[PDB]
Amino acid sequence: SLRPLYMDVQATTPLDPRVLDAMLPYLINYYGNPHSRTHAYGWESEAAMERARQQVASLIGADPREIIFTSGATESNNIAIKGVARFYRSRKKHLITTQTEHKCVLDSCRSLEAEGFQVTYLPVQKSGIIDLKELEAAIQPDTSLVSVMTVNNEIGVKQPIAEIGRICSSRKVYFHTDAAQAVGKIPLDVNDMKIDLMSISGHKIYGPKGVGAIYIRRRPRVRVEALQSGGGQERGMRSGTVPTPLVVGLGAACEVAQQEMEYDHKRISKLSERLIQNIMKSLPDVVMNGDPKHHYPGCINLSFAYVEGESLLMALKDVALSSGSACPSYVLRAIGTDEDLAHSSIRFGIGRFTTEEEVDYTVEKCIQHVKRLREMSPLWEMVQDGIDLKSIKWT
Amino acid sequence: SLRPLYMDVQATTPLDPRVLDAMLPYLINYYGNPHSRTHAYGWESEAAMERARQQVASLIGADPREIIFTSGATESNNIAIKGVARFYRSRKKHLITTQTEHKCVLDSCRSLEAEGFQVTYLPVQKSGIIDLKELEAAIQPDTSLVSVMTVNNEIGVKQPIAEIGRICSSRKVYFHTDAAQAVGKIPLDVNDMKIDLMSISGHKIYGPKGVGAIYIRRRPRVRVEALQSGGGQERGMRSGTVPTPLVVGLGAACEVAQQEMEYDHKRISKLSERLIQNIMKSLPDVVMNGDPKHHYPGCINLSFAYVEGESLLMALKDVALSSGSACPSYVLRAIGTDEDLAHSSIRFGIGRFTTEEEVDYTVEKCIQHVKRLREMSPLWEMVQDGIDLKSIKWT
Amino acid sequence: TIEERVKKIIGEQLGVKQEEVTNNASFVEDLGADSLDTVELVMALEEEFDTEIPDEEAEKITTVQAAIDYINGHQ
Amino acid sequence: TIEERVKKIIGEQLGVKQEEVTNNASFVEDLGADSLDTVELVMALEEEFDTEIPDEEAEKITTVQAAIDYINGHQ
Amino acid sequence: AYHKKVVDHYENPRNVGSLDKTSKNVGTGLVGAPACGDVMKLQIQVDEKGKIVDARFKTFGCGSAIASSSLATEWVKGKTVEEALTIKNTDIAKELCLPPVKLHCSILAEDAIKAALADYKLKQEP
Amino acid sequence: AYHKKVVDHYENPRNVGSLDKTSKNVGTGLVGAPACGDVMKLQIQVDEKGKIVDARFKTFGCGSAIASSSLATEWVKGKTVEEALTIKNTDIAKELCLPPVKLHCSILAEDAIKAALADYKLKQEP
Amino acid sequence: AASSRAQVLALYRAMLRESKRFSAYNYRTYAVRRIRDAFRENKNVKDPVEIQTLVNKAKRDLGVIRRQVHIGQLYSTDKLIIENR
Amino acid sequence: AASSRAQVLALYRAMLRESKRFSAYNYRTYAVRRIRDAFRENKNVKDPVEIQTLVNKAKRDLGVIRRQVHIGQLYSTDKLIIENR
Ligand SMILES: *P(=O)(O)OCC(C)(C)[C@@H](O)C(=O)NCCC(=O)NCCSC(=O)CCCCCCCCCCC
Ligand SMILES: *P(=O)(O)OCC(C)(C)[C@@H](O)C(=O)NCCC(=O)NCCSC(=O)CCCCCCCCCCC
Ligand SMILES: O=C(O)CN(CCN(CC(=O)O)CC(=O)O)CC(=O)O
Ligand SMILES: O=C(O)CN(CCN(CC(=O)O)CC(=O)O)CC(=O)O
Ligand SMILES: *Cc1c(COP(=O)(O)O)cnc(C)c1O
Ligand SMILES: *Cc1c(COP(=O)(O)O)cnc(C)c1O
Repeated sequence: SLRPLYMDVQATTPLDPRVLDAMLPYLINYYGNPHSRTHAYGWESEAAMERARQQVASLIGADPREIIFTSGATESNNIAIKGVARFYRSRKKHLITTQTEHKCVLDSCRSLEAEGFQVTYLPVQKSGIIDLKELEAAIQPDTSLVSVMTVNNEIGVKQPIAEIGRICSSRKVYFHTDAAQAVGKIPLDVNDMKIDLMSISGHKIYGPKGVGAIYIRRRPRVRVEALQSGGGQERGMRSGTVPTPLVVGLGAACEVAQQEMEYDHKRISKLSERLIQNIMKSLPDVVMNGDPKHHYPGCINLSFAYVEGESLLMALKDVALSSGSACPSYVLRAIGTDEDLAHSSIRFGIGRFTTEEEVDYTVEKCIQHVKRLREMSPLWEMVQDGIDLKSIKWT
Repeated sequence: SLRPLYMDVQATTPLDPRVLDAMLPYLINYYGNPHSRTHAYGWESEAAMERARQQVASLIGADPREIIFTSGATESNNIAIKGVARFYRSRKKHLITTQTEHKCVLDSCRSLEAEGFQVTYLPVQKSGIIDLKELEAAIQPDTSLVSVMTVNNEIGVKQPIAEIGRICSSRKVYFHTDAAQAVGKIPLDVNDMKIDLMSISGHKIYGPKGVGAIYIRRRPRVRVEALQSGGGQERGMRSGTVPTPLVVGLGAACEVAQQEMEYDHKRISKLSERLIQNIMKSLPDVVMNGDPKHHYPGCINLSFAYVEGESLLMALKDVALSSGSACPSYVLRAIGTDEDLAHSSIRFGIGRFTTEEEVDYTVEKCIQHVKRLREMSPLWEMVQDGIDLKSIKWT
Repeated sequence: TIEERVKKIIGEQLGVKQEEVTNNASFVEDLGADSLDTVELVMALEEEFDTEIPDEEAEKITTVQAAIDYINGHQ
Repeated sequence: TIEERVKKIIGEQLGVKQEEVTNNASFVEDLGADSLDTVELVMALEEEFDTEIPDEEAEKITTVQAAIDYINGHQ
Repeated sequence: AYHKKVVDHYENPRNVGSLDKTSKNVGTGLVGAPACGDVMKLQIQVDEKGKIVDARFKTFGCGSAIASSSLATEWVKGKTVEEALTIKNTDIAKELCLPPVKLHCSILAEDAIKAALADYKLKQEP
Repeated sequence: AYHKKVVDHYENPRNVGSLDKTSKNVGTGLVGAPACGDVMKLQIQVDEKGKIVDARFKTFGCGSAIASSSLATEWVKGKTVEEALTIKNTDIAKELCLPPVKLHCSILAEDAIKAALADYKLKQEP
Repeated sequence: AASSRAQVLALYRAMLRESKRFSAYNYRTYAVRRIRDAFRENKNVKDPVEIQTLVNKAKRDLGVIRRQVHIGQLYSTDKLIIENR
Repeated sequence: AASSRAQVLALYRAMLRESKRFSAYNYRTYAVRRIRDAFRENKNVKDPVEIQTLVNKAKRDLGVIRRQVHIGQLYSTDKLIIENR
């Protein structure tokens, strides 16, 4: 039967055809191991790997020697957080992060707390943004690392990465950012932002799944204890066979994004404004989660009061969306969303290939089915009869 | 210009066209995240992931619930060795492995020795095979894990996996095998061999790079502490996004190998005998490294006395081969090879797509260039004049 | 809805009121088209009338009536 | 090396000495071919003489002389 | 959300609505909590012989909650009050083929039946 | 192994061979060790005016070792013994574009020149 | 010397015609829109070297479109809900 | 009812003809050899259900060969040294 519209780009993206085109030769005749040093299959694969490394470096303003390939931003987040913590553990035992980070950062930090490290999970404002002055105050003499993500995967809000870099640089604390939802989307420059480590995911930027990278600053030198033991590939930081076709795809996705970022941001901004404005002018009690003043337009998280989010996703049977989603939501809890409204939130994703027709269809169906589910809702019935839900003794 | 013959399958394999055909739909229109639970892109990707899990399980005799997808056998080896050691560290601090294991097993064990664990690196016989009675003697009351690889990546020799399983099962010690060079090549059955953990690499079996699996026995339950923190994918054992196209390719490669194993083994055995016999009948002082009675025929490691191996690889300019290679060799040292002969060894790989014409060309060029390099060699000149090299005071 | 669906296509493509799409009008000189627009306009006529317009014929379709005449002469 | 390169192809394909590849011989009845062999033999004649042999002609090429005759009649 | 049997109760709604809470022959059950993501209102209408002759529901909750409460509402019709008391969460789950992570939906729907029946019974004591 | 300049000394060999070790005008240098993977034999022939008029080499070693020793053998011809003493490992490496992991090859080739020259000088003392 | 305008208008027609053959809605609609927007954006470039660079990039992208249209036809799937109504 | 022998001999010719179009030496030589060996190996199967299964597998593999031959032509490379001499 006919397929649903894809409006779920923060979970993953389709491959850009330019990226699959760049990868295919390595899946067909250039199948050598990039670490085979004694023959042309190895030489050509190594050369493709190094070209891709330069493409990743160029997008973020790095030197290629600072780019380490990984299997995804999950692995990159583990290397940055556990790798820095373990390296400086003789002198430093404290790390700082936020309450709205992706699960791999939070669970890496939890694992370190079981290893005897101290972790401060900073709260965020209701905007979703951290308080820079609270970050400054939390830094201790034995703080080794601050980790704050560039763009949030559930609500799309942008942390003040350059200002955090200023704070960390000035105190000689390493600064990591999980940039998986920001890379090729908003400008990133590791020197202007004073970043020491950065996580990158290929499948969030029209590249293939199974690949990512970690930027590790070389001047001033950032030290990381490697997590994956082996023969010393990737400068000893990530042993194992570098998967040439996937890293070719990651580099191609980075080069395409470097060229298309401004065009996409203009187009996605317009579609995002259209979606939010046309839903809000047609439905009462719709709230955007996250501050629109510091927000990436392709990730739109709205609450529809009196309707539960999973039932709305079921109702929108021909649109692929997500709810309380990591790429009862802990991110919505952290920004102070009422628990019932957090059960009423949906995430809409707009990306490089989204059309105005898809946005308009999604808007029209959302308006129709929010009204339908409200007509089925006992909470809407009670408020329509003037009952204050905050006065009921539930269960 | 014209391309060299690929005779280096232990470093990596080309993709089987059947495997690339199975992967392509997931690189073009089935690009959903297998963890997206609320829409058809996710459902179809999840279903493809679970079908691939069953294909891997069927090849090794496992239940699909015992298959965890990883980025490669390097990661699988780290999970098995560090994961078991860390889980049982309250009661057990000793692990056993061998001196000829791949670098990821050896370096994982070295990292654990720095964590305060005790590791016995068993020696092997001159055949390359371990002494089963020496293994039995090395097991201590606090031994948590034995790790011994099924097929060696440099010399191709087969360890007595079923007999090691008997030993470990009877002592309630977990048994891991790195099967990266054995899976889809020789029969593997986890219950008949009494295996508790097994590492699998997709790119050694005509599958894509960047993917692997680890078998973790569920009855009796084997416990492993996870290494990659995150949202709990793969039953909490390997967090991160499962890369649907790559795991589809791994499952397809396993199903194709299950169907082609007997045909390939017969064909590769014949080509391997041809290569070894025709080189040895035409050149003096050629020695096979590893016992031919316990050996996988597709991996042939020979020494050519009086010629250095890298110069022979350079001379064989149109054949892709490798020397002192991990998929002065520590494996050759461990089997007692004289250091000079270990500098004289080459690895030839014969796989599913190798032709008799390629074997004959390689043999003919090897004979020609060993003779040429011997005519350039001062060591050959000295032996031809009756000098005993073992009587010279070198440097 | 005669074959002066041609006029509807020209007006839509060039952002010109149906009133100003006169039979004598040149796309470039009279309706403000550039040559990117006229490539697109020819393709839009190919699409609407399920017809192929090769380069030597496309080069002659420079006015409303030339478009009308071509489509009438090709079923 | 006349067009009785046809005999060389038949002998090679069917493992039969050139002496036993007589003009009157049927591939199946006289030279021990099965129908997998005769598919391959027809393709080998197509390859050697750069000629296409479609199914209704291939079905009639069942003897050495029928092969010889077909190739002589197709340049 | 996915199961055809569950989605049917949303795409083809039946008995959605309200009954008169002031009636001595209406029982109203309101169970769950907005903060838990599932609130079910189930109302039953009982004739003077004790037979349930009609029922209505409204639910805030996932598709499986809507289907569980919708199915409960269909199932109580034509049953006596004592009969309806024997509808089990496990029958609702079986009918809808609920996976284990959604079994709490069939439990809440059974709680809604019993709260409606209890409310009706309270009203009959005079 | 890869560099065109290195491979040339194997594909197009020159001066491979031996000179008469018993000659008072031949110096023989044998340096390196089989266990280290690199053994170079370099022989020089010197005329009665002290000019090196011919040279030969044999080498067991990787392509860069063969090229380094082959180039040394070409370079000593036409040089006086004192001139040949000033050939440096760094000139050999530069000519062949050796990467750092192969610089030890140019060092051994310089050692071979000096061992051959030293052997010749020893022979002239009577 | 080749005519930059003739290359440009020939490439524009060819790229749009080939992009319309993408089986997948999201690649087809993106490629057609992107081509229209890029040629219009670059209409007033005057430097002949820069024009030549843009033409060479377009020729490269036409090869990509041709191959990826073919691959997408070999592995096609159902249409999207909105391609009906 | 379809003739199993006619399907089999038609598929054998078609699979061999298509496999000979593989641009890459190692896929071409493997596919031709494997097809010859598999049909010969299965020559004496007598169970009509098992024959039908094998025929269906061959039809599936002919689709794979067709697509992978085309993909390998779109992304072809130089020949191997031994394809010269
Ligand atoms: P007409 O009005 O007579 O003339 C129009 C032109 C453009 C020819 C005229 O204005 C002119 O000559 N301008 C000079 C500058 C110029 O030539 N600009 C065009 C250069 S080519 C170009 O810009 C191509 C950009 C390629 C975009 C491809 C995007 C593909 C995406 C595919 C993804 C899968
Ligand atoms: P002829 O002698 O009249 O008849 C020959 C046949 C085989 C038709 C005759 O013997 C017969 O009818 N036998 C009955 C059994 C039978 O039909 N066997 C054949 C079944 S089909 C088969 O075996 C196909 C196997 C497919 C192999 C494909 C390998 C592809 C690899 C590609 C990789 C990229
Ligand atoms: O040019 C475009 O933007 C896309 N399409 C039209 C896209 N269609 C979908 C379809 O034709 O099935 C739009 C739609 O129906 O929504 C051109 C073409 O069909 O060749
Ligand atoms: O059928 C086969 O086994 C392969 N080839 C022949 C393989 N050739 C290589 C070539 O034709 O370039 C063999 C060779 O030259 O080594 C058939 C074909 O060319 O269509
Ligand atoms: C997707 C994502 C990740 C994980 O990336 P993978 O490449 O899937 O491992 C990490 N952080 C954020 C913010 C993400 O959106
Ligand atoms: C190749 C190989 C590995 C590593 O596998 P990857 O999938 O490349 O990480 C491990 N063990 C052996 C024996 C190998 O040959």
